[PDB]
Amino acid sequence: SSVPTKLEVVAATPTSLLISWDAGHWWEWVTYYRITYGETGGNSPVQEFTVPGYSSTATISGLKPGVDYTITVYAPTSDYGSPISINYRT
Amino acid sequence: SVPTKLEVVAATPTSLLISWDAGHWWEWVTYYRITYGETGGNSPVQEFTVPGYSSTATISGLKPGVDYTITVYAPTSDYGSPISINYRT
Amino acid sequence: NPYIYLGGAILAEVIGTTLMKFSNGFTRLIPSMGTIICYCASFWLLAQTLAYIPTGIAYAIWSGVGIVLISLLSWGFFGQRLDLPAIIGMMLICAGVLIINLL
Amino acid sequence: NPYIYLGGAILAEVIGTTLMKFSNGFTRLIPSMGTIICYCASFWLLAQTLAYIPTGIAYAIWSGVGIVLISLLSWGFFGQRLDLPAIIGMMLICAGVLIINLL
Repeated sequence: SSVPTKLEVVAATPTSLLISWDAGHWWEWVTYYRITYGETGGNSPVQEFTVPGYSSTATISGLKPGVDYTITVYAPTSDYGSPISINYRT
Repeated sequence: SVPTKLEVVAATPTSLLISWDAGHWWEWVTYYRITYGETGGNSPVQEFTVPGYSSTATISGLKPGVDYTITVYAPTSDYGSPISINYRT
Repeated sequence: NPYIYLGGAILAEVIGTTLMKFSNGFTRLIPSMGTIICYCASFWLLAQTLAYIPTGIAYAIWSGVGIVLISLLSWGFFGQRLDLPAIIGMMLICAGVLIINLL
Repeated sequence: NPYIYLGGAILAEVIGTTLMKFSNGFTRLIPSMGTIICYCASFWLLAQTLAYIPTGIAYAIWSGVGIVLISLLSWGFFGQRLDLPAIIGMMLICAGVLIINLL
């Protein structure tokens, strides 16, 4: 019973990934989602960027092919719910 | 009052790098609009806008040998009359 | 006629303030959009009124009716009263506003 | 703590309105930027100080200290002194603030 839901990879690419999620109901829409992505066998930090809260899709570029990555989508605060995180191998 | 001293720094047969005195801090405007067209006018002219903190602007896509008229307008006519000059590439 | 645009700008700002309590620090989309729209509406109405109605009169009616409206909406959504000594101190400030405005 | 951020939003707003009077039709860059930063800060400051203090309670202290600092900064060094027998009304506003401030 939280935001967001259904974190899935729409389109893939050896260097890029297009992802989306269920932003929830209109009262559940936030003003900004921050997205965090990095190597799943983390040796180094997690690149994060924010995106306006009226969009449910986001594109990530500059990935190294063959490497498995972790992608997590957060909320402005922890009050909306726990962030959703998935894995994908480019 | 502003802008002031509109002159063409660099000049290529197809491009003109112009500059002006943007004023001085507490008299900086939000934006200037720069109009450049043929000195006679075949049918239209050309024009763009530049943020207020900038004092220079480049004008590309011109024809060699043609004399152009370049005018710079303040956001409103309250700052003074727009300054206009001429140049032949 | 301009007194009607004033009260509308008052109500618009009242609605904007009540919608801001719903925005959770501008972190909920739609309440945050509602506050921006309501304040832009009160901006446009107030600018149309100031061309006719004097400024000191506009603020006096604004602060008075505004204090009443958002206090009654703060009480109608998440009610409270004299959390600290005085509700009469609220209208006491309102009276202190009305003097240095009209007088 | 919450009344500190309320007074900070009051100060940020007053600075924004004064910079708007100095700026022309939102055309002078630096003061117009200042107004935007100030209104951005004030609205974010008031939003985060609204969850602690009641809305109508915050509305009064907001309007009160505002015009206090407005007439103060006006008479301060950008002219003005008019309606002089009304500083009592400023003391009224401060009185209404105190009976609602941490007492």
